[PDB]
Amino acid sequence: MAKADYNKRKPRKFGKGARRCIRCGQYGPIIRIQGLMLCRHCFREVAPKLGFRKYE
Amino acid sequence: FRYRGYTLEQLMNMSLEELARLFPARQRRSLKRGLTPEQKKLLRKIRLAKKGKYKKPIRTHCRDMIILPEMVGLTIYVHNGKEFVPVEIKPEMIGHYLGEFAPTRKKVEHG
Amino acid sequence: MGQKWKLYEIKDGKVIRKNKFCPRCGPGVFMADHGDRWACGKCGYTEWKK
Amino acid sequence: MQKARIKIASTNVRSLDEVANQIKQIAERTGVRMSGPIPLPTKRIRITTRKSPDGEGSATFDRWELRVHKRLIDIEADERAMRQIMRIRVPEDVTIEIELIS
Amino acid sequence: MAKPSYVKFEVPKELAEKALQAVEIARDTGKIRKGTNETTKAVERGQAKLVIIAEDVDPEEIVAHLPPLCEEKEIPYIYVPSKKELGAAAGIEVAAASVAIIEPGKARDLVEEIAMKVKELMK
Amino acid sequence: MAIERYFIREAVREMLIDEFLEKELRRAGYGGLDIKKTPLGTKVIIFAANPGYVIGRGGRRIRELTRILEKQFGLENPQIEVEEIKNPYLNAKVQAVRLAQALERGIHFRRAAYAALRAIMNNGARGVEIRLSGKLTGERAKSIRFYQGYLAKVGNPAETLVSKGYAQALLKLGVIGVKVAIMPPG
RNA sequence: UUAAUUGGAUUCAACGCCGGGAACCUCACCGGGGGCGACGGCAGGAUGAAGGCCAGGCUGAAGGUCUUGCCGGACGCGCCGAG
Repeated sequence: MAKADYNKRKPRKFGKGARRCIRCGQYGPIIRIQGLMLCRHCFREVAPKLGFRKYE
Repeated sequence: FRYRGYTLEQLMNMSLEELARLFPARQRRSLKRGLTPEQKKLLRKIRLAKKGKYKKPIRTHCRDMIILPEMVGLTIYVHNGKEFVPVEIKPEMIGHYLGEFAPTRKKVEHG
Repeated sequence: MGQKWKLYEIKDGKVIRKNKFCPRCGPGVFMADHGDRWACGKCGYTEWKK
Repeated sequence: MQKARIKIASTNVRSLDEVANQIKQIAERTGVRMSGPIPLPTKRIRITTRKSPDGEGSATFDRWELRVHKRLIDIEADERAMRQIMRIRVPEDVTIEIELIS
Repeated sequence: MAKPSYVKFEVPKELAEKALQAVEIARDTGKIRKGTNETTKAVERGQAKLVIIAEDVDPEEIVAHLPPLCEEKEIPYIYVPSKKELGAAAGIEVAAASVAIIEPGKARDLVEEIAMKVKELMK
Repeated sequence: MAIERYFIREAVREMLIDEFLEKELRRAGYGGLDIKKTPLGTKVIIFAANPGYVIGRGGRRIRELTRILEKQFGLENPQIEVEEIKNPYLNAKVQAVRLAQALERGIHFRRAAYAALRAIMNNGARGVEIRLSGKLTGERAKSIRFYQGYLAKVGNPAETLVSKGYAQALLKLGVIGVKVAIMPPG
């Protein structure tokens, strides 16, 4: 007859499982969502671009 | 009367809305917040056995059903994530959770 | 590409109707006649024998 | 005239009164009566991350901090003056927001 | 339809060059049917006022009642030696062993000289 | 949202184009990107060594550059410019890349410190360093340090006041990670 | 112990540590249902689809699968280099 259809239909709309980062493609790190959409590993290198300062 | 709700037959006519009051927060919650189309096909399976066109036995992997009267007197094969476990539905199981009725492991004290 | 399907009947000199024609697609598309139920391959419908 | 509140938020220490006493220059093309720059608080954003990916044992986590420092200037002047200020706002460095009331 | 087994008339070449350009002008007019099965309907029901048929149409699932059908229906059929010559000149771009033009409102000139040449000499 | 958070939502877009440009302009040689952002339109002046692969053959790269920025950028009017790099040695991002070319060849660690440590200093610099992490073409991990002038100093001051480049130089045996730190005069 | 209890870490330098989000998701792990292989090459092309589909019979859902009758227009499975 014919080959089946299948499509992506997982409820990713809530939780950590909804999130993603544009800069490493994953969200397995501890993500930050307020402000920027990036993780903690993209804020070790990113942070002084955005005027975040190392000093205390 | 007797059992969970009132007489089984009488309950069917009442079905919708009225059942809610008798049971907990959970059963009210499932019915009020809709379902998914995979569940809705199962609703049709149960319906054909309890009346009308020829039966379909109810296969389900879902344990998210809350027992309705139309499920009584029938054998439901629920996948617990290993295998299918048949369950005969009673009037005492109305309003009570599907997942309770089938064990999902062999659960014994550890020792 | 192909292989292998025909289900169109061949008449000589005259015209025949194999099946019913969809009224939602005009003529061109022929309904499968099971008994009382109409299928349509063009888009996919559930249809009943009007 | 029309009252404008120019609210000027800046990430740099020395770009904040240098564009709040020299935005008086940009502004003035017609007569203006201008209020000297009034300091509003530093609103402080912290974001703390682990620098450790593994986390194990003892560890030291980086607490970052960005301080955005606010000046509010009032000016009473024509449409043209306000325009000078919203016509250019450089690379940012300096965020310029404008509130318009009569 | 046709076969290279079946010759009934000889198609002049002068007619043949302009009957592979006839299909193309008349495809954007109305309905176009293509492929051998599609061409069968177009004669079955009698929609088409010209079928064009390459000789290579096989097997005789298609041929049983269909070579007289076009003559009775009063439409000419004209031969292309190959389906890769009716497949690269007709609009269609992957070999077509038969195509049928419904509405020669734009190939009217060409398609009437066929019905007095391959339907005069022998239908 | 806030006006505190308007330095976290323009600054990120600048990060995104720095990472994508450096990679796709190794055909020309990359060095920097001076991005000047105005509400009118984002005007990016690409510094590259070769002008003829960053304009393309007929605006082949130019069409790629128009279409790229718009996905990333909230500014839907990008303009493009190419300026030339006019001192490759002044900048740390054309000496990371120059050292990477020499390593990828098999030109050893000291035999390429002729032209990335005896030429950079002739140009002017308060200090320069090259660091080369890897295995040093071995089978176990080792690093080597070459140092000239002031560029590490007590405190954050005079070591976070630098010009900084990192390149990847690919081996068929591994990766070698290429750091060149120029601190210009000042 | 369980169908599986996903993996790492495992003296300091592992154990509220990656997990500062652990019902499906997350998720790697497990169980059952279906299924894709690019770009060239290879026989195939209109001898009609790779796609579609009533109705019951079956699937956790999908003419997916079967009996059964039927369309719209036209290139890709299978593999072999190699992604």
